[PDB]
Amino acid sequence: VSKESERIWRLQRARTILEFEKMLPEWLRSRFRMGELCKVAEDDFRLCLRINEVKWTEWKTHVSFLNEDPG
Amino acid sequence: RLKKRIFAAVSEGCVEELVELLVELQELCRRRVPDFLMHKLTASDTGKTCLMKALLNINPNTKEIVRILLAFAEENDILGRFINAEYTEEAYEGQTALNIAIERRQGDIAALLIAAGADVNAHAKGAFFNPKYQHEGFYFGETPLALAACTNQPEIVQLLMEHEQTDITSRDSRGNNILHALVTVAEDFKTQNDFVKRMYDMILLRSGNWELETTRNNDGLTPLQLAAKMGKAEILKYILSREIKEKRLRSLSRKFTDWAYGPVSSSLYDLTNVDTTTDNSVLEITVYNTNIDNRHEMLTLEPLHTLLHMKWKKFAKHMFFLSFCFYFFYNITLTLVSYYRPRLLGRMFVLIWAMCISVKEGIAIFLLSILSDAWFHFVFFIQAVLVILSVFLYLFAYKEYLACLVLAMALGWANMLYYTRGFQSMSMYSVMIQKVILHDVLKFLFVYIVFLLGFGVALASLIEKCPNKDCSSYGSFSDAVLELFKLTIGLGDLNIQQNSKYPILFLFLLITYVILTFVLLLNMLIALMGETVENVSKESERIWRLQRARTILEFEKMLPEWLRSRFRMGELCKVAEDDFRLCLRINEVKWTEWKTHVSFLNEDPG
Ligand SMILES: COc1ncnc(OC)c1C(=O)Nc1nc(C(F)(F)F)c(-c2ccnc(C(C)(C)C#N)c2)s1
Ligand SMILES: COc1ncnc(OC)c1C(=O)Nc1nc(C(F)(F)F)c(-c2ccnc(C(C)(C)C#N)c2)s1
Ligand SMILES: COc1ncnc(OC)c1C(=O)Nc1nc(C(F)(F)F)c(-c2ccnc(C(C)(C)C#N)c2)s1
Ligand SMILES: COc1ncnc(OC)c1C(=O)Nc1nc(C(F)(F)F)c(-c2ccnc(C(C)(C)C#N)c2)s1
Repeated sequence: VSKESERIWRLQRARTILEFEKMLPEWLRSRFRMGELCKVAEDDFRLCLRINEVKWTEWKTHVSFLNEDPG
Repeated sequence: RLKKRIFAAVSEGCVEELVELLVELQELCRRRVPDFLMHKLTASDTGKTCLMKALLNINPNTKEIVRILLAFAEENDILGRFINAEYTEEAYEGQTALNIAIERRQGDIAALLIAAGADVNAHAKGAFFNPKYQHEGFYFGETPLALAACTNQPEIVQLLMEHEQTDITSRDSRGNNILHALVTVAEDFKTQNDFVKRMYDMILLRSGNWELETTRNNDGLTPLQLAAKMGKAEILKYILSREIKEKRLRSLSRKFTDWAYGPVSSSLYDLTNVDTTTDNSVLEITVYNTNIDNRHEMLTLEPLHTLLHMKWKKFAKHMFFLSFCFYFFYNITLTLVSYYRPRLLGRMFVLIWAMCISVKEGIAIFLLSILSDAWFHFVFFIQAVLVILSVFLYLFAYKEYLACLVLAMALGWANMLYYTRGFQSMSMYSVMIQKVILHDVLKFLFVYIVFLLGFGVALASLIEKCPNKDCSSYGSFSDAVLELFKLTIGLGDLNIQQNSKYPILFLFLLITYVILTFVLLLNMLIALMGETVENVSKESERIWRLQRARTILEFEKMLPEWLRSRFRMGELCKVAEDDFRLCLRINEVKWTEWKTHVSFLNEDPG
C-alpha cells in the first residue's frame, strides 16, 4: 500500500483534472490550453509543449537542436 | 537577412560552401567597422555568436566550419573579441565558446580555440550555471577547468593545466575553487564510477601544494569541510586517508605509514582540520550537521572513528557516568521528597541541582532537526523549571505545588532515558523519539479530533431532553465528547440504554466510533513498531552511535582550556623535511596485500 497510495492518488488526480477541465466553458479552456505553436519543418507548425528535464545521472553528449540558443 | 543565413549555414553544417559564400558576401558588405561585423555576427537577444551556434550543433563537418570561422575572424583582426565573446542573457551569462566546446566533448576544437587565444578563465556566471538549488540548472564550477573535470575529460584537464595562463586557484561566484566544485559534483559509491575521485587526485597532484585545499569558499569551508558538510562519504574517505607514494608529493599525503614490517603496519593520520581544535572541523561538521542522513557512514571513517573512541575512553565515559550518577541521585532525592511530602535532611540539593540544570540547558538552547538531536535539552529544562516552580509554590501557601512536584519527579524519571538509550531495553523509546514525534502522531491527533467532534455531535443530537440525570450520560455536546474520549481511553462503558428515540442508530454510531478509533490506534501502532527487527536494531545502534559522538563533543566543550590541552588527542610527528603535524596512530594487520615496503618514516619499527 506504500506505493498503492501513489497509484490511487495519481489516478484520482487525473480523473479530477479531466472532469474539471470538462466543466469549464469553452472560452476558459481556450484561455488555459497549455502548449505553444512551433515550426518543426517547412510547413509543420504543431502545438508543442516544452519540457525542461534535468537527468543528473547523465553520461552522454548532445549535439542537436531546433533553436540552439538556449531559451 | 544575412545573420539568419549565416546562423543556419553554421548550425546545419550540411555544406561549408554555403557559409563560405555567405562569408564572402559578408566581407563584401563590410568593405563599404569591427562593431558592425560582430553585431552582424552575433544574436542581439542572447549575445551568442556563430561560433557558439556552430559548436552547440556538432556535425561531421564542424571542425572545418570553426576553422573557416576563425580564419575569417583573424583575417579581419577581430578574432580577439570574437573567440572571447560570451552570452548576455541573464540565465546563461558568461558562457563562451570554450565552455561549449568542452561541454560537447570536442577536444580537438577545444585545443584549437585555446591556441587561438580564448581566455581559459571565462566564468560562466549565469543563473543556469549557478543554480539556487540543484536539479534546476547545471553547476560545474563556472570555469573551463571545472567543466572539463566535472564532465570526466582528463585529456582536456591536462590540456588546461599544462597551459600557461590557467588559474588553478580561481574561485567562482560561490567562492568554490576547482576542488570545492569537484566535491560538490561527486555523487556516490558506484554512480559516477568514482571518476571525480580521479580528477580530485590528479588536479591536486598536478599543482602539488596545499593552497587548493586550504582555500575557503564564501561559506568559510575548505574542500575537506565541504565534503564534511555535504554527505560526500567517498571523497571524505579519500581526502582523510590519502597516501601519496611519490617522493616529491609525499608532503601532500594526509596518512603516512611509518612502521610496516610484515602484515603489521602502524599508520599515522593527519588531524589538522579534523580534531575539534579549530573553528569547525570535519569532526564537528560530521557530528552536528543534521541535513545529510549519512552520518552512519561518515562517522566510521578512518581517523574520525578512532578519534571518537579515544575521546570517549579517555574522558567522555567518565563524564557521562558521573552525570548519569548525579542525575540518578537527583531523581532519587526528588522521589523521596515527593513521597514524604508534608501532608527534611536536604530538600535543597534538589533545588540547587535543578537550578544548575535549568541554567545549563537554557544556555544550551540559547545557542541554536532541533527536535531529534537537541530534544533532551527541552525536557531537562522543563523538569528543572517544574522543580523550581514546585519549590516556589511550596514556600508560598499554595496547595497546588504537589501537582508540579509529582510531575517533575515523573518527568525526571522519564529524562533518565537520555542516559540509557543504548541499552537494548529503552530501544523503542529512543527510536520513537524520532519516529512518532515527526508527523504520524499529529495526523492521528487531527483525525481523532475530527472523529471525536463529529461523533459527539452525532450522538448528542440523538438524545432526547429528559426530566436531571436525564437517563443519558450523552447529554450536552461536552458530555458526549467526554464519554467518547473516556471510551478511547478505556475508561467508559457502552450501554444500550441511553434515552434515545433511535437506540439502534445510537448503538450503530457508538460501535462505529469504537471500531474507527481502533483502526486509527492500530495504524499508529504498526507505524511506531515498524519492526523489521534487523533494520530497527540498525536504527537503534545508529542512534546510539550518533548521540554518543554528539555527547562526546558536548562534553569536550565543557572542559576548560587546560584540561582540553591535557587530553589533546594526537601525537606530534615529523612527516616531511620540516612538517611536524599532529597525527593519530592506527595499527593494522593485513594478510592479503603482500608488498615490499618502500614508503615509511621510520625504518626501525616498534
Ligand atoms: C523511564 O520512564 C519512567 N520510569 C520510572 N517512572 C516514570 O514516571 C514516574 C517514568 C516516565 O516515563 N514518566 C513520565 N512522566 C511524563 C510527564 F507527562 F509527566 F512529563 C511522561 C509523558 C510525557 C509526554 N507524553 C506521554 C505519553 C504520550 C506517553 C502520554 N500520555 C508521557 S512520562
Ligand atoms: C472522518 O470521519 C468522520 N469524522 C467526523 N464524524 C464522523 O461521523 C460522525 C466521521 C465518520 O467516519 N462517519 C461515518 N458515517 C458512516 C455511515 F453510517 F455513513 F456509513 C460510517 C460507516 C459505518 C459502517 N461501516 C463503514 C465502512 C463501510 C467504512 C466500514 N467498515 C463506515 S462512518
Ligand atoms: C471501547 O474501547 C475502545 N474503543 C475504540 N478505541 C480504543 O482505544 C484506541 C478503545 C480502548 O479501549 N482504548 C484504551 N486505552 C487504554 C489506556 F492505555 F489509555 F489506558 C486502555 C487500557 C486501560 C487499562 N488497562 C490496559 C491494559 C493493561 C490492558 C493495556 N494495554 C489498557 S484501553
Ligand atoms: C482495548 O483494546 C483491547 N484490550 C485488551 N484485549 C483486546 O483484544 C480483544 C483489545 C482489542 O483490541 N479489542 C478490539 N476489538 C475490535 C473489533 F474489531 F471488534 F472492533 C478491534 C478493532 C477495531 C478497528 N480495527 C481493527 C483492525 C482491523 C486494525 C484489527 N485487527 C481492530 S480491537
